[PDB]
Amino acid sequence: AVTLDESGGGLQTPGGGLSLVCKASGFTLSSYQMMWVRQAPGKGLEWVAGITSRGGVTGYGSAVKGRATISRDNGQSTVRLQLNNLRAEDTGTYYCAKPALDSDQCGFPEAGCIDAWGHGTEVIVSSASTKGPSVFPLAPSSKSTSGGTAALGCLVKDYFPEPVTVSWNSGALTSGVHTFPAVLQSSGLYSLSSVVTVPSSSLGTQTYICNVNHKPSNTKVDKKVEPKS
Amino acid sequence: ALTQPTSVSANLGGSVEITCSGSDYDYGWYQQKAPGSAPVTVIYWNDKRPSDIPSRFSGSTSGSTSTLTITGVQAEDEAVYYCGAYDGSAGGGIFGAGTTLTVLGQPKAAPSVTLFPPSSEELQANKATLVCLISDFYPGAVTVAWKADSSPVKAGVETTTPSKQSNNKYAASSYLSLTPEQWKSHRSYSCQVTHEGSTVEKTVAPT
Amino acid sequence: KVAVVRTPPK
Repeated sequence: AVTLDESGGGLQTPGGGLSLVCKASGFTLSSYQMMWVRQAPGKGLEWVAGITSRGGVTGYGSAVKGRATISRDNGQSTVRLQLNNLRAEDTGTYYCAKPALDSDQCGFPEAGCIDAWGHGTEVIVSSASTKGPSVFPLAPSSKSTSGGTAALGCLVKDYFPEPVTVSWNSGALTSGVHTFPAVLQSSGLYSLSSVVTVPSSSLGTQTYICNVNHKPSNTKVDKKVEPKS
Repeated sequence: ALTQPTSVSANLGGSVEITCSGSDYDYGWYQQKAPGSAPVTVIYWNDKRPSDIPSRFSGSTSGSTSTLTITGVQAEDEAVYYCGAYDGSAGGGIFGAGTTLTVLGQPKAAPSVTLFPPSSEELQANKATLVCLISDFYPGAVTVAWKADSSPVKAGVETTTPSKQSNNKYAASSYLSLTPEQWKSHRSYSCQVTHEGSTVEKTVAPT
Repeated sequence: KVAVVRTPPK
């Protein structure tokens, strides 16, 4: 029943500012103190900011002190986190977090009282421009087939920032699909691959198309994957 | 700051304990199966368990130290467990560095390797990438070596760190960037994957 | 349980 839904993430300007919004549902927001927690790539959870039930008192983690503003609108069922003078150290996933007990019992910095977490929103602090991927087919091959099963796929090259989603045959093909986590190249651009294992007998008759979506660059590519040529 | 161990191991069906110290206030325990994925509270306010959490998870604060206990460990319990509490000295929230729980007794599994040569389309764009896909291996460590004919490849290699798949086995990717000219000037290229002393090699050739 | 922080009564 309780849901915390964060928005406002994505690519952000170094030295600039961001505004994250947590839309709370399935409970009366005004009965709770609230907090924000973040996680930098390859790091642990870090407490960011907290606010009392009516916004009377706010508190901030040392890493954001003097650059952050937590606010809430009980009427709209939202908690907002503004952060300015953005730095590389601010890149990570930001979560909205709800204490288990009411505002009389659990205060905003009581990180041991959390019962509900938001899905989280990704923040990337970088001046690098968005770049859509180049999508190439990975043709099924004879000296690369295994007993009536063949592997074919799509190479999603040189995009920025994450994420990319890949489906096969417009979502109709799910079994045997394996989309690999991206590599971050020395260039600062990502690349990933998605492979599908299909019956070898189907290669001459069944069309295979990978649907690659890169929402950051407003690009979608549907690449037909045909036997080698 | 909060202190919790880096790692802990438990046998399937057995018991495990994770301690956390550093706060004089109430502790919480938060499970995270993958970084960036929403944590799941297993214990809050020292010993309270949320409605959707199984009884096998228990918490106990004695003095200023919390102990998270899992009695009757299942494979799905494998995760990073973060402890959280109030920082009485500084005034905000604090978390421990996280404890990785490994469920022992998982059988060794050799990697499956799929290697693709550059597509005609990429070659027409004056680029060439060899794609080496490595999957279904356990434990989660592989060594990747590339060869141009029989010679080791010194540059243009980018490899991911292994990551756990939905089936509890690991996957990794390695990419070799070449010029179209280098690709066409060798009889073959090979991706060699070593896992627990045994190697799986795949080879591709220009066509 | 008592919250460690709340708006001061005024």
